[PDB]
Amino acid sequence: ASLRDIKTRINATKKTSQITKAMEMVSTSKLNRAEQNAKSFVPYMEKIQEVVANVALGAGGASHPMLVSRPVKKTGYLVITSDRGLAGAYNSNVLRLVYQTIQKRHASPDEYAIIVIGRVGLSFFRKRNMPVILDITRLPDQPSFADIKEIARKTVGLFADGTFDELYMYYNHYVSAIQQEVTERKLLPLTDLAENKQRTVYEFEPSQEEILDVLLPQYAESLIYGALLDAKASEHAARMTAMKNATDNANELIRTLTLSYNRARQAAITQEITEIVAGANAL
Amino acid sequence: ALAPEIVGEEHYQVARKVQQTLQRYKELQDIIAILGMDELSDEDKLVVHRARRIQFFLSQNFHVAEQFTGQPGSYVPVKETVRGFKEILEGKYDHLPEDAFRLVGRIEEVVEKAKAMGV
Amino acid sequence: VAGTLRLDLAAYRELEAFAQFGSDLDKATQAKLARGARTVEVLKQDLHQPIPVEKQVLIIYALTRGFLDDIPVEDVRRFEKEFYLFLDQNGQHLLEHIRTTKDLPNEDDLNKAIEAFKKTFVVS
Amino acid sequence: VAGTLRLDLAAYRELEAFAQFGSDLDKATQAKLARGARTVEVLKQDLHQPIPVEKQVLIIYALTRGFLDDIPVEDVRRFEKEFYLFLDQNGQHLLEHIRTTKDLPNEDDLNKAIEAFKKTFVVS
Repeated sequence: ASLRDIKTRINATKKTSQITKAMEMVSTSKLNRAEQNAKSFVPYMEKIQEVVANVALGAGGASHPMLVSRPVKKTGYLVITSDRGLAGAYNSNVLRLVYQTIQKRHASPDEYAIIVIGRVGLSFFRKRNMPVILDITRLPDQPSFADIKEIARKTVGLFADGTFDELYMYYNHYVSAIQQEVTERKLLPLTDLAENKQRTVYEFEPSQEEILDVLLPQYAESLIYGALLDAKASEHAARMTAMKNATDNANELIRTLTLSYNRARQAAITQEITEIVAGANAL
Repeated sequence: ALAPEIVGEEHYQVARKVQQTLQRYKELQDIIAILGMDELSDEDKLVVHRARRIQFFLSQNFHVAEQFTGQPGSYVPVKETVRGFKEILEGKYDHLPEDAFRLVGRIEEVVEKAKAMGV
Repeated sequence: VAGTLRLDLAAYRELEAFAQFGSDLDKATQAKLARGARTVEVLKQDLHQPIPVEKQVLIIYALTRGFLDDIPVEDVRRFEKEFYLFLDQNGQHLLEHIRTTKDLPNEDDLNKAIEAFKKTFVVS
Repeated sequence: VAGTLRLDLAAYRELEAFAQFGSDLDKATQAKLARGARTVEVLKQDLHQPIPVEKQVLIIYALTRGFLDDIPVEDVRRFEKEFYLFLDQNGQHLLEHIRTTKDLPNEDDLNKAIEAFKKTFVVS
């Protein structure tokens, strides 16, 4: 019967709406913790940025290869994507921009490499047969530094060993609950470095060569960690927005179905009463 | 009359493929309405992309409708129809906007309309 | 006492479908779920065993004033049973006051009685 | 041979009801989805094209035993047609045994005949 079919559709849509509302609330709860992590990470990054700004320029010349460009033979690309989908365009924008840039500026068969963070990115680059060197998945909803320290160290070592001469990273930047832009950063080698107004000089022990050789990998790892935190926050915000939109659509579908349910109910009552009266009159 | 031994093997295959892709597009409608295009798999995006163009190309301008719109109308042979739908199914015209397929007729009119629009 | 119980039950019925998520807002949703579970446990009753109105008032007051927030949800029923026993043993003044005035007794006396019972209550 | 086909189709439908967006991608779920898709492709038929019960027994045997698990879905139907043609020439004694005793032949001989046909089959 049409009445029972409409009732079943309404029940299914209500269940979907409830599930989406639960997902939205969970996403907001996780976004709070992501923002807390982003707030917590600030002082270490600020201190290391001040130290590197003081030491790398003004205190001496380019004593390390990571401070000076070299002729390009290979490029490293680091992409951060969510392990689970169900977020609006969050992974799609990053993957599309990365693929477009690769095809339109690069992509000789052996001219690049990909570092993938996320099952979505893994599946994308495996399906499109894009070569991948390093891999990491199943990261926690609030990743810690020890989780990605190994992969960041491996990336830094691969760059330092001359496997590729420049490294780029792509991720979603968090602005508000609505805006998540895709940002591109030339991570290596340290082409741009801001000036620090303190201008403090320490007595280097030993000379600045080892100081820089120890400091630079930590700076790169900190930058990677900050990008990862921003990407996690953007993912949570995008999931929240998508779930809210899904709930609104479900509610609209529910009311449009209730109208038809009322119409079918009236039709059924009319038909039943007409049949009963006709049967009575037949006698 | 829609049988392989009557209309031809190519005609039958093209019709069956068109019906299959239209059925898949119809099935995806509830998910499209609830979540949107973002949650479809990679091949479902292609299915929707082809199905919308096929549905629009199924339309036609009529000779009797000229007095109400000014469009002269068209008479499309079955061979031309089959060739155009096969070309659409093969992905030859995936770049053209879907509005170019609206009320043209032959497959070349789609290209002419898109070029006039500025593609 | 009925109004706060109604509000708590309404909130728990609103948020009941999402109880299996311990990752929700640690302040609002968790507290509402914890209160609602105990409210549902309190509202349960045994067959053919009606409860006097004064004891109902006292137990609902204890539930709605937060005195049950630390008692386990599985031990809420036992808490109620031994609370009734403790009442009929040594809260006769409160019971008589409620019966003869249709109004709540002194808040401090009621709170002291509830705390005294909680001191001797044992949790599994 | 066909005792487990109902379970196979039930699992395939249950998983496919949401697998196009769930992204669960568990290994068992993927294997079940592939097996169900291959079975659904096998079950198709053309109008006015009856086939003998012995050949049906053999083809569902090959499907259920997993011998065609590596064959592409689009190639499954051509695989079935080529298998019928191959059985029309070799392995005819298996068909005679099935049609005379209403029971499966020796499993090893059937398996080796299937492997021989699979080797002589051209995968596209």
